[PDB]
Amino acid sequence: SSKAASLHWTSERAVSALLLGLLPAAYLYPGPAVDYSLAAALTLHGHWGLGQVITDYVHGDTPIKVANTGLYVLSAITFTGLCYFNYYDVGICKAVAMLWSI
Amino acid sequence: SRIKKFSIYRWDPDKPGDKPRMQTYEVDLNKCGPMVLDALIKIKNELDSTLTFRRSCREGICGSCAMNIAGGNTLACTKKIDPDLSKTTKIYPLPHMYVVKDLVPDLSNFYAQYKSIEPYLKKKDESKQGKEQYLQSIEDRQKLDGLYECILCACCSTSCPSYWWNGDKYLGPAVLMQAYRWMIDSRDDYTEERLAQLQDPFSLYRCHTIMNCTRTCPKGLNPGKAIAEIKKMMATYKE
Amino acid sequence: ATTAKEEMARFWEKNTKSSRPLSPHISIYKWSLPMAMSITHRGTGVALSLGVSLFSLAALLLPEQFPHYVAVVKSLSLSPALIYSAKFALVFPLSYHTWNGIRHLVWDMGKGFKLSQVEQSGVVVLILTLLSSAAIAAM
Amino acid sequence: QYPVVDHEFDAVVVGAGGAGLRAAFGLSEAGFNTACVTKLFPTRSHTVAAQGGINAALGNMEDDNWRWHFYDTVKGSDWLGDQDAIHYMTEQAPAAVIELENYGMPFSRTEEGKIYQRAFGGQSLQFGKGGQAHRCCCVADRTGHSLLHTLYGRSLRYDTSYFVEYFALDLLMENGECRGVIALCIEDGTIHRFRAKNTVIATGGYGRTYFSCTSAHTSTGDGTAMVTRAGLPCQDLEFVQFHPTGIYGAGCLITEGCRGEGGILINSQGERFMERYAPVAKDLASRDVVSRSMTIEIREGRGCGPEKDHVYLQLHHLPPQQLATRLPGISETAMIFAGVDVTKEPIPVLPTVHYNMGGIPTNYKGQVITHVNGEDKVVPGLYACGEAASASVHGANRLGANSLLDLVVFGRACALTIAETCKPGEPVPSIKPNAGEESVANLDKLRFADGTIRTSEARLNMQKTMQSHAAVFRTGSILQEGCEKLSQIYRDLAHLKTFDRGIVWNTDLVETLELQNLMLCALQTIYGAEARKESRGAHAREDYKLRIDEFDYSKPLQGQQKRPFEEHWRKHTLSYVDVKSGKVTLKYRPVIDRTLNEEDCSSVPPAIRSY
Ligand SMILES: *Cc1cc2c(cc1C)nc1c(=O)[nH]c(=O)nc-1n2C[C@H](O)[C@H](O)[C@H](O)COP(=O)(O)OP(=O)(O)OC[C@H]1O[C@@H](n2cnc3c(N)ncnc32)[C@H](O)[C@@H]1O
Ligand SMILES: CCCCCCCCCCCO[C@@H]1O[C@H](CO)[C@@H](O[C@H]2O[C@H](CO)[C@@H](O)[C@H](O)[C@H]2O)[C@H](O)[C@H]1O
Ligand SMILES: O=C(O)/C=C(\O)C(=O)O
Ligand code: SF4
Ligand code: F3S
Ligand code: FES
Ligand SMILES: [K+]
Ligand SMILES: [K+]
Repeated sequence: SSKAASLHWTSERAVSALLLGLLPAAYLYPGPAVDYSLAAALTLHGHWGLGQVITDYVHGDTPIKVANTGLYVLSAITFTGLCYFNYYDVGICKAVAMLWSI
Repeated sequence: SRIKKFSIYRWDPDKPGDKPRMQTYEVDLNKCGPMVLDALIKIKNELDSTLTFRRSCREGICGSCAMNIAGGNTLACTKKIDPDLSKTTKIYPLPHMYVVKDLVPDLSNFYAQYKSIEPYLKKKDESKQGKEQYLQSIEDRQKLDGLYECILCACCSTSCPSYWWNGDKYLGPAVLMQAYRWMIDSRDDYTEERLAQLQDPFSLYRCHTIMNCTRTCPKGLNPGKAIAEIKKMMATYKE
Repeated sequence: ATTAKEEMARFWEKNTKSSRPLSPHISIYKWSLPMAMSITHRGTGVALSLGVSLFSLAALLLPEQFPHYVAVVKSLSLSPALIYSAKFALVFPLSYHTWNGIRHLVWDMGKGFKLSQVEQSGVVVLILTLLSSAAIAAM
Repeated sequence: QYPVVDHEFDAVVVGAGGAGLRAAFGLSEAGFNTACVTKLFPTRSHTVAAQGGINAALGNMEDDNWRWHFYDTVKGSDWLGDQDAIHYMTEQAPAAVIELENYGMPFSRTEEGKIYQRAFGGQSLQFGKGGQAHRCCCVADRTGHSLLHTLYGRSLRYDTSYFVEYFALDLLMENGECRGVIALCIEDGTIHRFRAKNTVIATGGYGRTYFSCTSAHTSTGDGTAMVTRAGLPCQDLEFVQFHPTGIYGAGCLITEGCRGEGGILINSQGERFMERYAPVAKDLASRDVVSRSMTIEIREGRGCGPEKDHVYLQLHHLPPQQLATRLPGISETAMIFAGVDVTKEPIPVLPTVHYNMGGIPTNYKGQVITHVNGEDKVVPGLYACGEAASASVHGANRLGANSLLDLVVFGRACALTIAETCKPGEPVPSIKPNAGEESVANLDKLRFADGTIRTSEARLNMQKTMQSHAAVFRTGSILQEGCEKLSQIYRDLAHLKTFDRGIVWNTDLVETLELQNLMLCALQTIYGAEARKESRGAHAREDYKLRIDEFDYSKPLQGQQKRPFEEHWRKHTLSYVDVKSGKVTLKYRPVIDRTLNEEDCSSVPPAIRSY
């Protein structure tokens, strides 16, 4: 829209807040629904957040295009691997619990 | 005698190949006014009349003498000299600015960004301009307190890392607070258009709430809070 | 007789081709606690993301699965104090970024902008980060 | 050795305070291609430091009438004001203040939503018979700050070409007509001639001839001096206003709004001494009378502080919410510069050089005038407005809140008169190819000066000389010594010493130019004071205590022998300086008593003046 920048700022805040609610959810109702919500929310929030770092620190049309393109690849591979881990392995919530039992 | 040392940034554009340096001066505090500007004027009048800086009002209203004193951006004319004689006061130009000479920065981008927000009253029907005073209630005028008092010294904006890295496209806290001053003026009819001008990734949204702006303001204003109010208006306004 | 856009353009054109130096900034500016905490929020956020991406890469690339690596780790019979350090180090940036994230979400509502409250809320973020981290590293 | 850059405009305004801003965009708004040349960025001008407000008979607090404001100003000026200019100013005042509010000036407000107005020194209802007037419109106690920021913001809507941080050196004169100005671009050290059909001088005052003043460091009489170097007269420069309440120490202004809101002046013995000096007006008498009163209390042993050298402004009996809403600016300033909490303790204050009543003489239309063989003659192409002009709306004493009004009224007047007199695009007049050459010779001379007396030391000798010889009360012997000391300091400028040999941002040089300018204003001021053998407004001669008019207006005029023009003092001083020698010549021209319309607003004959 013509309000693209304000909608993005609002969406960033909504995803932060969702991710904040997933932390109590993971501890209280761990399971596949949480595991994939964390997969989606963790990838989206970090993709948006890393994009702000790129916007602040990277200058020039080509370096900007390269950083943002590398970031999409990083984010797309990140989300796939997290979904991979949730489907073929123990999933995020169980992994954390297993790590903490060490 | 109470000798105090100042270490002041020096650069001469009329010396070819001159490199920026610090120069130390010694000032007897018993023969000097209490403010840092008093020491700068005393040095210029008595020790080194090549030392160059901006100044006018000497009372913190004009905004001319903004500079970095002891790590913080302030006005030299209201900044008390530190009477601990074991410490040297370092004095720099406003940070991340092109230096014209010594402590004189180039503020013309900062001024051009203020021009770009149209910092003046705008009415949809301006044909009545001059006939009668516009009516503004005491309460709606109170909304301007903390906003209209800005002297445009650039202390806040030159303290903001977001303005350091992206000062070409980010308006910075001085200009953004003045944008909000006109957005909430009840007599102004262009609130939506003023919000619409900040619908891009840089003009407003490089603010990440660092809050150096509000710490540094020699008028005790809160440009950080004014920016947060813009953001809330940005996400709520309809067309 | 010059628009603002023309004025900004002439500024950059004049200055970038000049011999004028750029005045110092980060190397000379005085730090405060809010300023230090603002950049640590960015640093812990980037660190958490790079940790998530590495984890995600290992799930795709390592030939064994997670329970094997947990078993391998336990087989080393590490000291409880060293386990406690590793847990504290893992949870500390998450705890910091989370509590400070909440502080950011409060600012985004327009609350807590008085400079004395920025300082109160930051010190509050620090003690909760410590308390929650030590409580969780004990788990 | 100096690359000269030549420009062509319809009009050039020198100065970007309140008057120059209003003239400059007013000219552009009439279709004139206009340059505004200013030594400071515009919002840094001394106008930004103004506090108490701006007078206009809007009638928002009571029923008002601009003719009462007219009368107050005429009586205020002690009958050295030109009543035609005062008519224009006071009748134009409502429309001018309304113009400012419509630009967006954030005036304090009343319960009806209208502009809040306070009481202020020497203003009354019913032609001096109706009690205290409340017509000083204000933005808290920061009116000048908002006035200037609003005028600057409004000026961004127009095609005015700004030349910021350029220092005007001289006018370009030819055959008695101004052809433009010559200036130094401080940012890059180059010389600029601005050719134009009309030139407007709005450069402010010269409070910095004194050792203690409320004025900015940049109030150096620069346009005044250029006029003197052009061989033109200045007017009434002996008439310097001491504001009753500069803060002790730094000299910072504490607004008369404090007394207008209820504050009172007290001496060492807790007396509200103004009740004795001016039983009706009290602490809201005229500034010349309040300042003389305070000065008497100190020299008669009732000074406050450890040195017995100031008095107190008391505000703490006033409700703290009133201080926060009406006087927030001076509440901060009293803390920073005095460590005073205004809710608990009084502000140490003394009379301090504040405002120059005289200036470049003009008519009511802003046109600069000379005076030749008993006749006023407009100087073609040359206008002045604001504190640098002598219209003269202030005469021997300016009422508080009338200067900011003068700025916007006469800044616009200059624009309106050019528009009714000239058209845009008329062929800008040529100058000789070497015009302005002597201004550059002087600049190069100072830039390389290598004598015995550095600039800061010569300036200090001028300021302490003016301070102790041309103060609130004066006498002939002391003025004569000030004249002799000042002329010597002027000659000793041949021994000047500077150190900065650069040309980019050489404030060592720019302050040596300002010194030359202050010196020309100060020579005219003190030599005019010595010659004026009477007491009128701010000029008090303890060897000539009476006001000397063409009649004795204390008794009926029936049967009085009118005094010849050379035997009385109700006349403007016209001062000229031979810039090489420093010799001051003085002439006189009549005060204008006719208004613009006798049926609409009677000329006010002179009278005993008492508050
Ligand atoms: C000193 C003062 C005066 C004052 C006041 C408070 C203080 C501290 N409060 C006032 C008030 O509440 N009500 C009121 O009516 N008057 C008040 N005053 C007096 C009044 O402010 C001044 O007389 C008035 O503001 C002067 O205005 P003006 O527009 O004439 O001039 P300025 O603001 O001093 O600006 C001078 C401009 O001229 C430019 N300039 C000067 N020299 C040069 C050269 N050589 N070349 C180019 N430009 C020059 C300056 O840059 C400035 O822009
Ligand atoms: C994960 C943890 C990340 C944060 C921890 C990193 C360490 C932080 C180091 C920086 C702290 O630096 C310190 O901050 C404090 C509080 O703002 C500053 O103190 C500030 O507030 C005090 C009290 O109102 C004022 O007197 C003082 O003028 C001001 O500088 C101090 O000058 C600065 O030197
Ligand atoms: O000069 C004036 O008109 C008024 C002041 O200086 C004042 O604010 O007291
Ligand atoms: S908000 Fe404060 S620091 Fe920033 S420009 Fe205005 S007065 Fe100066
Ligand atoms: S310091 Fe800069 S990031 Fe925002 S809160 Fe202030 S403008
Ligand atoms: S000289 Fe005006 S703000 Fe310092
Ligand atoms: K509005
Ligand atoms: K004047």
